[PDB]
Amino acid sequence: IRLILTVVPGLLIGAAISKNIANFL
Amino acid sequence: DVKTLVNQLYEALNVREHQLQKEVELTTQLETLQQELLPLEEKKLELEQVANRRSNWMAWAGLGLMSVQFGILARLTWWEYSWDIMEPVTYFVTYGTAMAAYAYFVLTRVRDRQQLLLLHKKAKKTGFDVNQYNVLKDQIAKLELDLKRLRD
Amino acid sequence: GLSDVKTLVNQLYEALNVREHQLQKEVELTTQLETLQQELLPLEEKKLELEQVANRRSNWMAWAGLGLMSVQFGILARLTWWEYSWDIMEPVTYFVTYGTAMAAYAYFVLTREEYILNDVRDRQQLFDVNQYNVLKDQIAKLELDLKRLRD
Amino acid sequence: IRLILTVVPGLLIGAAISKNIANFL
Amino acid sequence: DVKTLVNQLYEALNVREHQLQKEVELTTQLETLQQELLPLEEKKLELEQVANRRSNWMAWAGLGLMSVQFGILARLTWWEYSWDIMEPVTYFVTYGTAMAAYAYFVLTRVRDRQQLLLLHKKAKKTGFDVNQYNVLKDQIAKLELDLKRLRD
Amino acid sequence: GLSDVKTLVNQLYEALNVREHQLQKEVELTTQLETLQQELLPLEEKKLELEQVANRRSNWMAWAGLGLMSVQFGILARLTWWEYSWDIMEPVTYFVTYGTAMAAYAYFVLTREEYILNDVRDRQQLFDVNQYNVLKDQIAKLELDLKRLRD
Amino acid sequence: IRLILTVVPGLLIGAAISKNIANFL
Amino acid sequence: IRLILTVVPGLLIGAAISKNIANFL
Ligand SMILES: [Ca+2]
Repeated sequence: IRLILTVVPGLLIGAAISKNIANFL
Repeated sequence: DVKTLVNQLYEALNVREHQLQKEVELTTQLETLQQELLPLEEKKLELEQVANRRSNWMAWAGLGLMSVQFGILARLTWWEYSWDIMEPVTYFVTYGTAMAAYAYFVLTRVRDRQQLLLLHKKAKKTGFDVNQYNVLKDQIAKLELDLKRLRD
Repeated sequence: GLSDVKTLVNQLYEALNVREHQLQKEVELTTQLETLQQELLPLEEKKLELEQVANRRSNWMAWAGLGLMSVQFGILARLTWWEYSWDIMEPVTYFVTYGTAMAAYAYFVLTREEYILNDVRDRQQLFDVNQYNVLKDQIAKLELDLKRLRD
Repeated sequence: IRLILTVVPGLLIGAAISKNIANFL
Repeated sequence: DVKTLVNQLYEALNVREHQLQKEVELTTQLETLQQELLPLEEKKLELEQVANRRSNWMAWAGLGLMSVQFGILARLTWWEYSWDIMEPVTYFVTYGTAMAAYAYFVLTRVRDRQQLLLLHKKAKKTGFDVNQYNVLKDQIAKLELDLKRLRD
Repeated sequence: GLSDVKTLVNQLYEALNVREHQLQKEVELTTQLETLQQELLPLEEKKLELEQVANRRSNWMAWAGLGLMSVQFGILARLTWWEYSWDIMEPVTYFVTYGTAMAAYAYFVLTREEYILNDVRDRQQLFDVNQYNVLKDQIAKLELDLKRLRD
Repeated sequence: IRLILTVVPGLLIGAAISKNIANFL
Repeated sequence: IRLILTVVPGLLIGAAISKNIANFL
């Protein structure tokens, strides 16, 4: 349960940060 | 000559009621040893848990980082860019991640006996002297086995 | 230390009392060795049983791992070469390989964490290998001394 | 013998399931 | 009383000439035990060398198979075909090699002491008992050490 | 066997001659502990020297490996992103990675083969760890007996 | 020395066998 | 500190050697 709660938020956080960095350029 | 002399000595000191004396002395020496063992054991258990939490946390963090890298690449090669332009970026990101894992390994550096020796070496923590705990466990095991023989 | 010298005098008395020191001691040595082996038998049986029960598990688990790897290979091979061309399914195979490596890593982390957490909990709440090993030592020393006495 | 009987059915099963899933879409 | 008895027995049997007698008895006991140990070392050395030949040969065969595959891929990827058609074959050949290596590592199945114990359990050949060998090594070690203390 | 029972009598005699049974025995145990430790020190010196001379080697070897891998990384990145395109440098990078992995495995097998050959040859031609080990065990038992005697 | 004598013949053997198999089709 | 001083020079050295080898052809 905790495994899913660790991975999935990390993946979504990675997506949003890449979104924002691409926005930044 | 000396045979009758050791016979007289046996009659004097070794009253020959020594069997039950051996039983009771054994079953109290065992308790004294266990009481002597418990502090060493609690030190070992605390040390093991403190060296376990670290590895657990580090492993979970490593999994989180792999997932974040996955997310960064999957949001790049399917929304912002095309696959072909981000093909070499992914290969070199994978290469760089492998190199960083290798660098982490190089920077961080009977099976139970090996684990305990390395833990004591990494500790230099007094109060738990591994060889003392080992000879203690060995003496206790031998004594308890002799008690099993005595009770029969 | 009175008990110590008492046991010492008893040992000395038994040693001087023996007749045929080189013969009768060899007989008693055989009896003692036989008795210790008969005592060891249950410990060895328990160890063998526990080893087998903990080994067939790992064999089945690795076999399942191989089956799953082959299943994934089959999925990729048909998709790449029958349904869609390779040019459109290059990213899918890369990211599925990534997902598979992460799942393998996640399985190792789960088994390690679960096993070690279960062990520490059992140790904090609480087949003794130590007496079995001490028994092997005593019996090997006895057999060696018997060998030396025989020839 | 058992090795072949474990791998090959798995590979064929993977192919057929991928077939069916692609059919499904 | 009994103290005077053991004093008389000390003068009787414990002649007290046992100092030099102990030195010479020990320097011969050590040779005796070493002569006893030798066959065990021969058996262990032979067994370990036979189990090492096999590992070397298998690792060399592995390297040979690795290089042959690399050769085949290179020739097709630059002479007989183009890179476009040989990307999926390359990836799937790498996948197949990984699966085969894993199938091999599954069909095969204090650090030195663990290794020796596993080797003995796997090979299980009579004439060499690791336990008697260990206890003999430890007894001869303690005797050499005591002899060092005596020579001073 | 007569010498053995004589040694039993000798132990008995050293036991009976004691004055201040627990005090002088505690003193003698302290001297024994001191003597064994003074003897143990040279072995620990040898072990620490050997461990360090065997640890720095692996550290430097791993650093060299990491540096070489970084050099290859840099080579591939510059050839891929500036001079050429990824379309033309795909097979080159794949086969260079293959070659690097094969060379690493070849280096491992070569050091393994050389090490085992040298070790078996030296063993056939021929810091005693086992006397160090029995020294640690004996000195620990003595320190433990001293503690139990203290209180 | 032996390392070279193991790898290089293997690579050449791989090339020739791939040659022959392509010839075969 | 030493980690950076090991990696970065290696990467730059790799770049320059690839430069020179491409120059060579
Ligand atoms: Ca490609």
